Amino acid sequence: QQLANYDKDKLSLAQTKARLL
Amino acid sequence: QQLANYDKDKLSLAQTKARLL
Repeated sequence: QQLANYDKDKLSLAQTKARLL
Repeated sequence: QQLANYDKDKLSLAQTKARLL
């Protein structure tokens, strides 16, 4: 019900941190 | 449980969005 996007959101957050660096 | 990690991920995503902008 809520764990489907748990992976895609985490990955996208990782690449956003990449642009931040 | 994992929902707390989800909430932390959402907060960090918002913070990264603000910092990136």
